[PDB]
Amino acid sequence: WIREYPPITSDQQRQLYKRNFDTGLQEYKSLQSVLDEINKELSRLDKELDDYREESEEYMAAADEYNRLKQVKGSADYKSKKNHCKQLKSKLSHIKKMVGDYDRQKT
Repeated sequence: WIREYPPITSDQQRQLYKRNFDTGLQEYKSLQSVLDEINKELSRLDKELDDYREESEEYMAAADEYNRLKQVKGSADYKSKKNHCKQLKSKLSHIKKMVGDYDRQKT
């Protein structure tokens, strides 16, 4: 993304990069939150499974729900969000680097 966000040469450009970095960080946190919540839900169900008797109707219900979330985690939509997350982290890291390079160069 050195092409979309090249080395900065003006203060207005710096401000645009900051505004876009902020929007991207909001996007990143949103995606990350979905992945974190899926894992939190799996952990709650893991506790339920570890507690309920294996032969109970309750264990069967928890197992069904747990397996649905594991199906989501192994799904393409989940894989895509995780990938979008990584690419956004990369893009943001780059924008931050450009802003830092500029601020040092204007010192």
